Amino acid sequence: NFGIITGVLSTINFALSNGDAYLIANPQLSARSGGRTDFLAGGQVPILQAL
Amino acid sequence: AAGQNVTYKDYGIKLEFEPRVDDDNNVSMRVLADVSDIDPATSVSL
Repeated sequence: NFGIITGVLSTINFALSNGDAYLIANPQLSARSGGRTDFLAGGQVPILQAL
Repeated sequence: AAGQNVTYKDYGIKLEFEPRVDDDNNVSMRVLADVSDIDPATSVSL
């Protein structure tokens, strides 16, 4: 018995995409000479960590 | 350790004041102001 059974398959792609993102952040602070100031505008998330 | 104890976390409006006053009524202070609300988006069910 001598023969062959074969073929091909194919796919077509025409995907096209763009993306833009902009941001400005303008925090401001006041502190005295020799002091320290901390500022946070945002949030806190819970993290499950332990010894 | 491990992988219980239950503690409590404060939220809301929190304010801490520590003043000091001069002879000319100048005020030197440390002030903490905190405003924190609960967010459903980042809460975890466990």
